[PDB]
Amino acid sequence: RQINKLIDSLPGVDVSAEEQLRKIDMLQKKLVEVEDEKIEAIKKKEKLLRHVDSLIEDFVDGIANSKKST
Amino acid sequence: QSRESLIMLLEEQLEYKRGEIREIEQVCKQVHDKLTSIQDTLRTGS
Amino acid sequence: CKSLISENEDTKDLLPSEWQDIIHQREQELQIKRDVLDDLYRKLQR
Repeated sequence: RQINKLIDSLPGVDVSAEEQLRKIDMLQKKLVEVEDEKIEAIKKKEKLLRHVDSLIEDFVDGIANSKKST
Repeated sequence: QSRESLIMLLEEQLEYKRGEIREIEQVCKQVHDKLTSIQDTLRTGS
Repeated sequence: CKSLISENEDTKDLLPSEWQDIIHQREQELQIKRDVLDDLYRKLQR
């Protein structure tokens, strides 16, 4: 009975390999778009990151020249 | 069975990269939420 | 009287523009803090 329950549980056991071929092809496609989307995601995250860095630098300069203003 | 091995490797790296991606937006969103909370806190202290 | 004056430095210090100078430095640091916090509020809202 483990033989029976393993032989029938093979995904693709009752699925013809050619629709696996299309599903795999479209999987690499949507993969291409998902790393693309990650490219825009990371570039705008870095953009906001160095906006934050610029405001950090401006605030630090303000602190420095304020506490040395007296 | 070579195609099946290709499939299984396919889903394992796909789910791994989805996990990495999702933790990336989770962490950046939590950092942004912390920044907004700090901004509100400093505005209240003004 | 003179003994009590002698042991306490604080009273002898108590015993006039410096206060105005301290007020000016406090208000200028307060206003620069307000300005930088306004800048942070404006920048972070994007």
